[PDB]
Amino acid sequence: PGFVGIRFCQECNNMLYPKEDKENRILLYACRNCDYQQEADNSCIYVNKITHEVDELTQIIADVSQDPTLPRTEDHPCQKCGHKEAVFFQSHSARAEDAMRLYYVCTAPHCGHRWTE
Amino acid sequence: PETRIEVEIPKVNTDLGNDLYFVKLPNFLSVEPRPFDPQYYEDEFEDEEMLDEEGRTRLKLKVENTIRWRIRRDEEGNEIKESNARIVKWSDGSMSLHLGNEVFDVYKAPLQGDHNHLFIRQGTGLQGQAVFKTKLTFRPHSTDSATHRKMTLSLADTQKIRILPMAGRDPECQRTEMI
Amino acid sequence: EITPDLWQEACWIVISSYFDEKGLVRQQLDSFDEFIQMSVQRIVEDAPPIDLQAEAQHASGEVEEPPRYLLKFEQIYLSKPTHWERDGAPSPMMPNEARLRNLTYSAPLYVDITKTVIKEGEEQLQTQHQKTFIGKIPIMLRSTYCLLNGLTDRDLCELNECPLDPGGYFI
Amino acid sequence: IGQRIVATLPYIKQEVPIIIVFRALGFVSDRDILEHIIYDFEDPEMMEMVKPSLDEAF
Amino acid sequence: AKQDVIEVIEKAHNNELEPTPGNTLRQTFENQVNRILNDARDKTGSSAQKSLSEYNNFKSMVVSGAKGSKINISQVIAVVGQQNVEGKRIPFGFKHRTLPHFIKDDYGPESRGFVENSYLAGLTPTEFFFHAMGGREGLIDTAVKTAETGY
Amino acid sequence: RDSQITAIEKTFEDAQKSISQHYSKPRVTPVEVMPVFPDFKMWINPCAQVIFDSDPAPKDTSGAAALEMMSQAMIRGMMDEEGNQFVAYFLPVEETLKKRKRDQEEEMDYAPDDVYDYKIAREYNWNVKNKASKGYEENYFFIFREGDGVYYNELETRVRLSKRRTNALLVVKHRDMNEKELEAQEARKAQLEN
Amino acid sequence: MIIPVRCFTCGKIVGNKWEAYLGLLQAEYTEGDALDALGLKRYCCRRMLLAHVDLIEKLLNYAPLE
Amino acid sequence: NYAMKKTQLLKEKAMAEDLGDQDKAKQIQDQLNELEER
Amino acid sequence: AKPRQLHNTLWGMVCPAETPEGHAVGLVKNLALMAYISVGSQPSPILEFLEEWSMENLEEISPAAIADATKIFVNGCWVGIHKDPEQLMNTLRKLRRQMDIIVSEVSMIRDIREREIRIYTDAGRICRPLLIVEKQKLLLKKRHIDQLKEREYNNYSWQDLVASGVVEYIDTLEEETVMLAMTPDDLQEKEVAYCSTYTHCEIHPSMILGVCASIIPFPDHNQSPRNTYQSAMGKQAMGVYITNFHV
Amino acid sequence: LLLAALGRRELDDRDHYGNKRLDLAGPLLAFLFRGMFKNLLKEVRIYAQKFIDRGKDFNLEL
Ligand SMILES: [Zn+2]
Ligand SMILES: [Zn+2]
Ligand SMILES: [Zn+2]
Repeated sequence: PGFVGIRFCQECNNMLYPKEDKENRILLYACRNCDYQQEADNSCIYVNKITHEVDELTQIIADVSQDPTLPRTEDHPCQKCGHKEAVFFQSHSARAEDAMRLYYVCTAPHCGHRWTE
Repeated sequence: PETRIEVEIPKVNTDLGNDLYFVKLPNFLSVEPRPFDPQYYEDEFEDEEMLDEEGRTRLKLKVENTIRWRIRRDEEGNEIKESNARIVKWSDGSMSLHLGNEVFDVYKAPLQGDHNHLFIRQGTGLQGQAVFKTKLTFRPHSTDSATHRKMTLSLADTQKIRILPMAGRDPECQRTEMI
Repeated sequence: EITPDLWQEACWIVISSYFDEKGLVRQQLDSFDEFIQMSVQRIVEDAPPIDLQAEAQHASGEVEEPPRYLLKFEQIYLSKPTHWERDGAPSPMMPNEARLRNLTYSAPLYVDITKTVIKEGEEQLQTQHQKTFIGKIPIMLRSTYCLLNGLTDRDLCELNECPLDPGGYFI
Repeated sequence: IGQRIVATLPYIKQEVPIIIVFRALGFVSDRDILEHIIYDFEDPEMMEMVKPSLDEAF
Repeated sequence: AKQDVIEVIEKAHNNELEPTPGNTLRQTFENQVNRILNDARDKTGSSAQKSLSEYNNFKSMVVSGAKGSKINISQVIAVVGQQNVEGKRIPFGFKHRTLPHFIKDDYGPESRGFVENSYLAGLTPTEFFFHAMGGREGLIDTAVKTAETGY
Repeated sequence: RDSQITAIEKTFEDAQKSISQHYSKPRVTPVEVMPVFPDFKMWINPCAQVIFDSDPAPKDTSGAAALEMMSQAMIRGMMDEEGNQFVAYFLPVEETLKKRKRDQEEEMDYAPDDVYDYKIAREYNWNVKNKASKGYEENYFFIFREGDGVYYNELETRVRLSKRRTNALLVVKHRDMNEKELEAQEARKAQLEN
Repeated sequence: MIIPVRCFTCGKIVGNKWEAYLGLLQAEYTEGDALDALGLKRYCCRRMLLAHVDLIEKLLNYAPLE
Repeated sequence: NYAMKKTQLLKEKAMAEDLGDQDKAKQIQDQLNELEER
Repeated sequence: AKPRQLHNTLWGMVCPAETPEGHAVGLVKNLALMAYISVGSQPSPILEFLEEWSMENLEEISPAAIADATKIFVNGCWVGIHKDPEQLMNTLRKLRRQMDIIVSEVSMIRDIREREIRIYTDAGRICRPLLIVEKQKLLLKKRHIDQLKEREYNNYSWQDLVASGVVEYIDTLEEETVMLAMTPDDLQEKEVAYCSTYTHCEIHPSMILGVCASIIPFPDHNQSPRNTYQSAMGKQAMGVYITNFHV
Repeated sequence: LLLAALGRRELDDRDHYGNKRLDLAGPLLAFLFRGMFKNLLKEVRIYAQKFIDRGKDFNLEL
């Protein structure tokens, strides 16, 4: 299925929208103002994850690794750098929050490796 | 690869002694590096305005609590240097700052957190001299004095308010000007 | 460092020092003093200077360029609490005097005003009226602008006042 | 079909679509507008969410 | 009780807990922890009851029915228990935690409001504040219902 | 005006008078009394205050020993890959420290034939502000000399260093100041009178 | 404000001992030792001096009515 | 008698309100006596 | 009900028991013993200090650069973005811990996961002083205490403690990014490390109680609503309200 | 707003004190004084207006 995102008109930088090639029966992207237009890359017009299957890793950030208010474990060495000290916390996202699943981040600078087990 | 930098520059020398203390004086205390002479004196011509009590508050602290030093020649012409401030160490390890006859507390604290260093610039470089290790913190004693009451305003250091001396018949001033 | 045995002593000694340092109404005293010291002046200059133009009488039979008067407020002054007897004779207004005489513990406010008149391109004569009297503002008790400011224990009771009063209220 | 964003501006007797507000501030292209909102264009999920407002101000 | 709660919390953290039909994992988790802590408070209270002599005066005022109940005896002698607001454990008032003294995502007993002391032992500041949070609700409801029932 | 100048003069005459009791806890006694004067030796030097965002101290030295190493460190301005200028921080080895300390025992400012070695430790972004720039705040330092007195200096220039994002060894050989360099100090020295 | 004349609970006169107690208080005596010296053993009597606050000392700060 | 405030207020007012330093000293002499005088 | 309810955010700032039980229940509150309210101060020293730091000023920065950078708000005014804000925060802390550029009231919040820096110098911010904890060890050593027991003679005080960077005023908004210990004498030892990353320690937890609430003996041994009623009843108790009551 | 809408961020709490400020005697009196002073200037305006429209001179002390 993939994931379509916003595209801006090279002419006016306004958002580009999909349009079908009524003749060749294909998908086009066109600016709603100027006739700026290009051929579409996804063949998918839209997607809506009802289950909210999500890569929590995208919203997790390594900067949290230095949060002093975060619990640390010497029990889980970093899978990347092997460092013993790692911070652990839950995925605060509605479906991830309902799942209460834990995320671990390395307490080592420039490593910041974040994983779930 | 080791980048080789060979350079010729004059050395600037500092006599750092045994102990080095960093000092930032609060707004009610100050220090003057020029030797104090009534002639060529700093143009501190504040009073001719016939100042209000906020102005006299700042003026009183500025005039009376500014630490100065001077070169004095004896009858033989030998130069004796006099300063109006001096620091005293006590048997219990405490310290105090003396500004003439008045006495102020001095508490010793080592400099935690701030990495403040003294360097001297020569051309494109800086030559290190020292890192500040301990600082001096001051607080006034002598609570019986009236000067302690007004110092509360000193933090006030666009226009700022003034205090008239409670003088004038103001009701009469109102009544008469409205005629 | 401080042992557990001395940490309890250290803890209440530190708190005692805080109560030596800051009283219980420090934020109020500070706010009123800041109101007097900064906000009141800020409010004074924050006003736009007045530009008034005389209504054309058209008495000249032509479209007149009426003379216009301009005013700008400058320096601000605040006296200490002053009580004027019925005769306007100024005397120090003590909080207890204001309390017994049902007076308002306030100090008169003065402001420097530059008056101005601008007659077209023809000469204009900007003039000034200094230390003009504005209303009287009540002072928050024990603020720096009070008369019982920094006053010692001997003085306050001599002023028939309580030395332990934190202040922070108006009369 | 839904989720248009409107700002309740002071003294404005009616709620105003925010994308118009960005053009009104002079950030006229949608790129500009999102540049002040969608700081990272790598967010398909958030980008898909502002479209109702972008349509209203298209 | 604390150990059992910790073990369940870890299983929950390990997501090993099965959601019952209709209910979710978080809902069954909340239920499990509340159940265990309630059981703990109730069991400890019961043990206190069984220990009270007939000259114990709280019990004398409970069996006469004049004033107090076995739950008050549990709270004074055995344990105060879980302190709830809106019927639920103390919420994460701060960002993902109940107090600045606890760490993020801490579902432990005292971390979520379970007062582990009895009133005779006195409450630690965290659980003291949690008991304060629990006690304020009754006063507010007391003040508004009089206005609803009179109408 | 003259009543205040006169009031100031009184403070100098009074300052030589001896002390006999503590301002509180009168039962205690005084160990040392020192007058405060500007360091007549140090004012001629173009002093700059360097403020780092975080701890620059070398990992192998702890406590009082660590500060000594940093106190004799040398810092130099560089131009990067993009041409933006930055600051390189170089630390002395123990042998450089010995040479610098040795010169104090031999009473020499520097040995004209000796060379002092410094290696770069970190790169920093730089901002230089001095008294001619608007809103500058005065920082001071006092040097305590037991049995002599207290000699102070003012920090006329403030340098703020923050971690930036060339492995360089700075080997420095010293020479005497020329007529223009002495004049460069004296132009700076002129802020001490009239 | 000023020392109570009698112990609230028992009736023992405690008004004639405050100055004596203050004399004892000049020294490093703990509040209990002064009572021991003054012979006040029942806690009903001891509570009287232990809890007293001599505010009348503050009341004297006010200007007098010649 | 209660005029210690009046004398103190008179001396305090004169010191800031009067351009001469002598007035504050003359009031200070009265002020030292004031401790006994009230 | 929320506006009357005792929110977690009130810890140490507002007394949790001292409130009127009538229609003003929960609406009318009373300050904790160590709660201080910022009188307010100008941001000007700080703004130039920020502009000279490694902050791309908002007026200067390219939108693309804002993604991996924290947004700095001063008195809520977004003024710029920073690429290594931890160094910024370290500097800002270091300054406040010396009461130099950053006056003692200012509160600087770094929202780590959110990538926001909110700096407030304005008035009305309720804050309280806290002990600083750099390691699992106190910044406050015996020399400070030895000086302070003699505070009756020498005036050693809070100014020296904060100027020395041993104590700091945390505001409720800043209290969300600090890890706070209750007592150093116990939260510096370990059995199994719970946190190992404390940033502050409570001076004394009993200071969360207010004026009327601070006369209560053994308040942790009472059901809190009773404490609330005493807190209220402490306002109706007769007594010597002032020394000049006869005047 | 989107973050909250996406659920990436929890909603703000109106009762969370981190979102609150207390108006002390300063802002309170300033809020009053601003209004009273600003309107006072209208009094001076109308008074001057009475004299200056007539081309006469307004005594500001009045
Ligand atoms: Zn286009
Ligand atoms: Zn790692
Ligand atoms: Zn008795």
